[PDB]
Amino acid sequence: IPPSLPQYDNLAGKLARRAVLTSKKLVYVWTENFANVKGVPMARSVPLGELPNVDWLLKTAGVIVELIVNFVASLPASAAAQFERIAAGLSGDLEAARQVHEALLEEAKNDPAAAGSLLLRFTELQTRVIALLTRVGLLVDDILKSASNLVDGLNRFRAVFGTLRLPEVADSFRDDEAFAYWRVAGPNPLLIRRVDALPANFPLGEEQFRRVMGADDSLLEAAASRRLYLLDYAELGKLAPSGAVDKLLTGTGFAYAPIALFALGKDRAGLLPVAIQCGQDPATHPMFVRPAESESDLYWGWQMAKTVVQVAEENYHEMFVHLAQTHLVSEAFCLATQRTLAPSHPLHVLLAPHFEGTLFINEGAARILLPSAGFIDVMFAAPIQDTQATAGGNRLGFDFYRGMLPESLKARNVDDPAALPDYPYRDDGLLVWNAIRQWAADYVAVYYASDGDVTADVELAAWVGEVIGSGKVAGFRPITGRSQLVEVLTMVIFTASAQHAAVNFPQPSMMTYAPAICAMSAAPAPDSPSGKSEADWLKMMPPTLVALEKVNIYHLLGSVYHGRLGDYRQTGFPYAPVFSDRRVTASGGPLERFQARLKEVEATIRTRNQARRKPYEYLLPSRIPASTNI
Ligand SMILES: CCCCCC/C=C\CCCCCCCCCC(=O)OC[C@H](COP(=O)(O)OCCN)OC(=O)CCC/C=C\CCCCCCCC
Ligand SMILES: [Fe+2]
Repeated sequence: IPPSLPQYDNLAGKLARRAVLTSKKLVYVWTENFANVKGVPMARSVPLGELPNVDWLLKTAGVIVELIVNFVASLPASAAAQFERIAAGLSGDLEAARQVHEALLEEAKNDPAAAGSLLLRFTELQTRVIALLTRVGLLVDDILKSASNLVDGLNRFRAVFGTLRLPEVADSFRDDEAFAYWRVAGPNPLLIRRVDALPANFPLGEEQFRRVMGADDSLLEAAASRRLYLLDYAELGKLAPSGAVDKLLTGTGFAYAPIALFALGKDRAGLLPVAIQCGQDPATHPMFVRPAESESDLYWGWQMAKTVVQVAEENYHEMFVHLAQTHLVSEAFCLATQRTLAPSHPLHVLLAPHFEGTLFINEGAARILLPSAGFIDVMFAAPIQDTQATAGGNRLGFDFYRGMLPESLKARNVDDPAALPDYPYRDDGLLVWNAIRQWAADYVAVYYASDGDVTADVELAAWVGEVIGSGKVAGFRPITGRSQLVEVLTMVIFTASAQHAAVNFPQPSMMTYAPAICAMSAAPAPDSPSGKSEADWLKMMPPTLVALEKVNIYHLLGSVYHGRLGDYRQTGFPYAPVFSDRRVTASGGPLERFQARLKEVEATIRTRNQARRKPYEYLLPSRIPASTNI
């Protein structure tokens, strides 16, 4: 049976669906008082049908067990003794669970007709792997309680990896061009903007600019030729505390809201860092200017200033770009969808796959990552109550329309490949955005023939109402026609899939090594550009506990690829197609066209990567999950 809009469904359909929605609303319940994320709309609890499937669980547990084994193996034999039996037991039990899963799958295959008799056993396996994860929880608590015993000046930052290979950034982090390239190809491709005139509170002058870029360049010429780009972290607010923040677990930490200027040379061959101010007030933050190789008295001040930017970057990236603007946005769309679009509504069928695992992973962020003494309280400088409030405020202020990729690119004046040629997030992102848009256009056209079909759809009206109201999605507005609906669906889908991928999957290769990036520093911003030493810079590096949590959490969160954009098949048993409607699934139809377009996009991106200075692979469709689930 094809899905239907409520105004067209037959009566038995209409009453069945309104009763289903009355039921859904008892199961999927809004709160703004979820523990550790006050003010953000959340599910009160995760319904049974929203727990992760076995396939996700085995993937996630697999990575976690690899990390446990790696940790235990890095310990001295004496310390390892406390944990070896437990670690061996987790490995063996996970393997046992894989085998149960594989047996169940082969049993279903031997008699597909009898496969419904297996569903309790499939949920029993889900329960079992979740219980395995509870045991992991207990082991993590124990490791952390014994952190003192277990846990060029940087050897401790290598040691925490065990036998995991250090990422490339461990080699290249001090390099100026590499630093600049984070701005366009790193986990946070969103903050960088063109600058036409400098902020008043960033008094970089003509003479300083020419010192760096050459006597034949100028601020005026560079600005006018679209060669100046600014990173300004003012929006971090309380994520950049004024001073020292003393915590029990990590001692004294600092973070920052700096401003940094980058420029292209006249040949536009690449972005170069020009100047950094380590906070918003120039009266208390001197100007650091890019030093020449011979200026050994400026060298370490400049390394310190870049580390200041990178501290700000982890705070901005993780709390805003990643948690607030992917995870916590998709939370709202998940809840509105289940509460207001009947399961037989075609938009429910389309969107549900894009929220698989979202409620679960988000409850995990709040319960595990955000309480006092949790990962974020360890890894991020600000008091945890300030972090929670600031991330939440950022989610609440995120404008849905202004946040769409093309609008973002335009508002920041970074949408012109002629002016800023090397911007992989922009160029690959647009390919994926546009492919999704055509799919959304095609799919909408199946079910909505007129703008009348959009305005007369009472479920869609209720959905918009809940997204605006209970969901507190800023900038969302009434949907009055088909083209608008398409732009909306494109954004909801892109957000859930590609955007999350682009800002989540860089975590292992770019964020696991604390000297290259960390959301806390152990020292104030450099007080002068001149006369700093390696020892002054080393003082900024975090306590080892920070590094230990960092390598493990960022490896995990970027190593689970579950589901794939466009596949539209269940990702757990029985792995059936999402769509039944032959208008969607037919040969040469909307779905096949979307699938084929994504492979075209993949081929284009691979071609682009052969010619890039470094490959950018996060927006390869083959590496984009349909949902935000890790
Ligand atoms: C950091 C900023 C991220 C921002 C984005 C956050 C958004 C979404 C991500 C939310 C992710 C939520 C957390 C991951 C969820 C994993 C799937 C899951 O649900 O696992 C649940 C278990 C059990 O939970 P429970 O509450 O009973 O006990 C917590 C400890 N009191 O949690 C973990 O395995 C702990 C984290 C494993 C950390 C790495 C294992 C390290 C083992 C090796 C040695 C470790 C030494 C430390
Ligand atoms: Fe994520």
